[PDB]
Amino acid sequence: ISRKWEKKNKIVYPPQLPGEPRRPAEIYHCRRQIKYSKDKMWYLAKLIRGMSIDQALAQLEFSDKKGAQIIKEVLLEAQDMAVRDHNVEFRSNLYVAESTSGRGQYLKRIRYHGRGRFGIMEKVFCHYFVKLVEGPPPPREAPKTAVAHAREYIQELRNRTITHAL
Amino acid sequence: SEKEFVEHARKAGLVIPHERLERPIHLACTAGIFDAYVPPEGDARISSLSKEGLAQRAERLKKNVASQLSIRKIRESDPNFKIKDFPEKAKDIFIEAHLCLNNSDHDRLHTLVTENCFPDMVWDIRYKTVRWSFVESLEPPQVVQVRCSSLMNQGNIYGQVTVRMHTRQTLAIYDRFGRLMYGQEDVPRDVLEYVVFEKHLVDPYGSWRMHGKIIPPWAPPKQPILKTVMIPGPQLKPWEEFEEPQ
Amino acid sequence: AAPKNRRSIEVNRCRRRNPQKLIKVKNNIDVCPECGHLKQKHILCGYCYEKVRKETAEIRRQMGKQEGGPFRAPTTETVVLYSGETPSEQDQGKRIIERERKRPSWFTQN
Amino acid sequence: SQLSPTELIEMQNDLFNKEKNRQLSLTPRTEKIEVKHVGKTDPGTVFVMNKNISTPYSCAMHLSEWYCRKSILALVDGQPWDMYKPLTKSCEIKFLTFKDDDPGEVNKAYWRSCAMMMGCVIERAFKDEYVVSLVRAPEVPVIAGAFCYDVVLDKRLDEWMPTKENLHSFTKDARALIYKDLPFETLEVEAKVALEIFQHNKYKLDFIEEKASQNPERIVKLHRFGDFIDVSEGPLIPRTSICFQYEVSAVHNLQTQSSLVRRFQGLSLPVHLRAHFTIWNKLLERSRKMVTEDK
Amino acid sequence: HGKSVTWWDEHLSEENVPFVKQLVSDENKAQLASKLCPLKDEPWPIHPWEPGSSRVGLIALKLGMMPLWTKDGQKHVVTLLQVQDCHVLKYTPKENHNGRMAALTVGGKTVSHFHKSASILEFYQELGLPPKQKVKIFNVTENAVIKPGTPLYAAHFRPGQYVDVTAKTIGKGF
Amino acid sequence: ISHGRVFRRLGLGPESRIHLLQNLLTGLVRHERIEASWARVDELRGYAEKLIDYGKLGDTNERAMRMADFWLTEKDLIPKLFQVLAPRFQGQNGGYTRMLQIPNRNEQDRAKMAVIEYKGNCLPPLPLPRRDSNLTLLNQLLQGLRQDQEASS
Ligand SMILES: [Mg+2]
Ligand SMILES: [Mg+2]
Ligand SMILES: [Mg+2]
Ligand SMILES: [Mg+2]
Ligand SMILES: [Mg+2]
Ligand SMILES: [Mg+2]
Ligand SMILES: [Mg+2]
Ligand SMILES: [Zn+2]
Repeated sequence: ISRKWEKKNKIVYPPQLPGEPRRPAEIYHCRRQIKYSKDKMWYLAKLIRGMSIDQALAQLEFSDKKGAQIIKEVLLEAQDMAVRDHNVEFRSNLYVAESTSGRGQYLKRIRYHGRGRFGIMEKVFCHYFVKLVEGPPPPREAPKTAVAHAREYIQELRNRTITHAL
Repeated sequence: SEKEFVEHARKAGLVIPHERLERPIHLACTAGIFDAYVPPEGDARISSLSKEGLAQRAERLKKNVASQLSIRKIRESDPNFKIKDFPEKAKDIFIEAHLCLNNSDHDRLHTLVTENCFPDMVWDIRYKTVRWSFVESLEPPQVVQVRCSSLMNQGNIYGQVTVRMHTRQTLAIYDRFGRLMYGQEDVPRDVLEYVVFEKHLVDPYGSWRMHGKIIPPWAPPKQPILKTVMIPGPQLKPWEEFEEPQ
Repeated sequence: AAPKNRRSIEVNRCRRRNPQKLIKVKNNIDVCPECGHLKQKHILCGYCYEKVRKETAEIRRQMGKQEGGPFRAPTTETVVLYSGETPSEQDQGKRIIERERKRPSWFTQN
Repeated sequence: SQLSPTELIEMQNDLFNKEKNRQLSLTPRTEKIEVKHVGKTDPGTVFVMNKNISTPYSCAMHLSEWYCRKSILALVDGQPWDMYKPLTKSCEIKFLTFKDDDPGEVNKAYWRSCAMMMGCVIERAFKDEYVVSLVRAPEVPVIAGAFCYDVVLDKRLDEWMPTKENLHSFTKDARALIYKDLPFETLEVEAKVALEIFQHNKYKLDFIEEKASQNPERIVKLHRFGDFIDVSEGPLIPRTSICFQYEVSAVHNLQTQSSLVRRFQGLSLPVHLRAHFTIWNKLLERSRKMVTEDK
Repeated sequence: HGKSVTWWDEHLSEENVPFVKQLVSDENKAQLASKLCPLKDEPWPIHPWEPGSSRVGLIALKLGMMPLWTKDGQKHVVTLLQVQDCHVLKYTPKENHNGRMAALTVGGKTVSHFHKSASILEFYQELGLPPKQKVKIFNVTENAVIKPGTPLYAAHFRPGQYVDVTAKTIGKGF
Repeated sequence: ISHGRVFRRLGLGPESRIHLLQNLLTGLVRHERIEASWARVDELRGYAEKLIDYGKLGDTNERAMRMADFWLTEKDLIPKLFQVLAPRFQGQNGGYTRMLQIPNRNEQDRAKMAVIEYKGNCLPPLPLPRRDSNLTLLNQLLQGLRQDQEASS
């Protein structure tokens, strides 16, 4: 096994000199050995990337997946750590910077078919990792406009040089 | 197929295992404070007077009967103990103990502070960064009272000395992310404390160790914190209605 | 039939992450005016309805004790009265249900 | 005086910021004030805010993002309060939205704020060769057709009614102002300092004196968003981006024996209460009609 | 800005929902009754019939079927097609649609304003008609062009003529 | 091809469909407010509307008695229907029952729930969706049109 996500909260940075930009907070939290599957949990994790914590909880409130309740508990208990263990005021000023799902330890069983045959059954366990960063959510990138495509294409035609020239 | 999981951690305690310790636990210092000194409410204004403050404190030392018996008890248990020289040793211990927290050195702090004092000054600042300095001492420290207790179970005698110190300190606590949390660096705030020391007399070594820190009930409130807090409201179950106390 | 070759992870990622198979967000989430919790626009509030359902069960539990038999049902209208209240003139001729708790705010007397 | 439009705007911003720093310097230490939440949704919540730097918007951020977006006007004790004016003393707070059963206070505030946006568009639309003098924003109830703003134009611009395209140009500029997110800043300024801000405008000086007569302390309220400073009565909505549908309806002429005032009328609806296209066009036609309500 | 979804009846109060329905209903009757004078509102010039000319069709609603008998005793089945609201919407020039024949646009029966697109509602507002359900394109020669907004009736077809019918058939699924 | 089919396939067939709605209807008459799956509650609404219509016919009409005999599987509810529910509903013609969508059941199946009830029941009112008050900004603007319209017309 490997447990490195838990130890990321023990990193102590040197004090900041006056005049430097304020360092946004970073909270690392995870849950181990969830009965939910790895692939099924991924779709929920992909859903809440880049959204603020309040709207992330709203989306998972009404989701019918069994993992929706599990993730909501993780975010709520991670928010309490941010406001108490860390000096993060404005408990609504957090956004989910990164969320992902890993695989745990599986239990192997025997699944019967018939004719004396069998198949190995894998009990599935998965982990959930979430990182909360203080601040408003970053703005999502818009698709490239017509001018942007034209600018890149003209620039590409201007980088051309005589191949195998001299 | 018959493979299962192990390693479920739980903490269970029973009376039977605690009573079956072959070697009883040895305590270097007592848990609580035997008697809490009650300073008069006028100390905030007497401290600005030199002759009145020193003379009044000196009388309190020479007039208490229980305190004088405790002083004699220390002398009989261990010679070459002087009340006059104690505050200078107590003052240096106080400065050295806090400078250990600044450097986050726990090995030295164990010798300076006692077992009942170590968790209080370490637990909260474990992951933080503090910067503490000493600049001035407006009033020299005075010994308030000395008490002793005789535990007949083992014959152990602990001598507690209460010292009142008027100290000028510069405290600044930094967050683990490097941002300022509690106080500035260049402001020499004036602070007053009643530090209680403790020494084990039966122990041939018996280092003088700081035991506790007593704050007067009428002490001015501490400087406000920079971070804004919110007290949550009472969590309400659906079948319970909110009631407003007045 | 049996597969001819192993699907590469490059192909699997395209299929497993197609926009159709992803979870769609919900834009019809609103805050309940009464209790401040979350609810959808076309759905009753979960907290407010649970508040009502608990009270309804208590009222029905009191009715059961007032009709011991399993096939005993009133032939008249029913009115529920809480502590500190007495039946009205229009409420006479109907069975009376008594509850010790104070009349709830949401419940309205007529 | 010889002041270009760029310089006079810069002078007011420097004067406004100088006054703002003076107010901040009046509080040397951060003082903790206990605010008790008396709202219907979350009773019993107690806030511990800083004096003169903590705004009710920061008070709302402790609860959830829903209070940040839904709330428009906060009710300190029983007095309406902006969501960007710092708190002063320990009190009780309540948040008012459009959805509440009595949005009358919020409705008036929204009508006032949209009038201020039109004045900014009107002032910075005419060429510098013409003089534009903003008079005031008369208080008209929301039950009327639309909010109106009075503007005095140049003497050589007397016989000029804006065309359909010209009216639509003001709306396009207003929507551009809506596109950028500019908060509303509320500051209490002494009467004589306010006269310095509006030295060029004769009508504004009269308006400041009239408002200062109603208060024994000779104190007036100034609101600034972006680079525009104007005097208005009552609170304002916290953010510019609250408005979604905005339109300048039409203009009208009110001739007085001393001067001529141009009445610019426009109709707007917020993001929360946006209406259908069919309903919007019906309401827009009524806004064309004259609005006459001053006292 | 994650703006929430909305509909026309979301923010309307109980005392104004009947009012808005009356407001739109009165507009439709005024607009429909103001188009009943095609020859009194400066129509386009009318040309005499020429060989090879094509006329303008209609959009009708299929009611049902009835039996019908002829004078020779034979039995025929006729389908009742009703024209509810038919107005020409827009005219496309010959060189901008096909290059051979002009195109005339005809709308279907009246529908509610509250469930159409912003562009669709705006398009009808300029003309001054309530929204239509189905819109079809008719190929018409230049000598039979009609000014947009001219109503059409079932009398456009005289008995004895042979006509075509185009509509979506009954969908039976997979 | 299910064109024109207004009924739903429930249970083990057409006979089990009636019996499932027979038990639900019996519970609705006795308790006056029950919650079940949204599809089954929607079907139950049609029968609960017409059962009151049979109740209005009277205690003496034989067809009503036989119809109420089959649907009310508990025999102590027939007097209740003809003496409580029927006398209560005399004014309205079709406004007998309300249907609202309860949130999904907190179980594995995650079914779509609904609550069905009779008017004027002796139970706490459901949290009905309340419309915006007339004092709202949008409503106030529209009331301006009505006041001006009624002034001239
Ligand atoms: Mg076998
Ligand atoms: Mg295998
Ligand atoms: Mg496998
Ligand atoms: Mg079909
Ligand atoms: Mg069907
Ligand atoms: Mg089935
Ligand atoms: Mg149905
Ligand atoms: Zn609720």
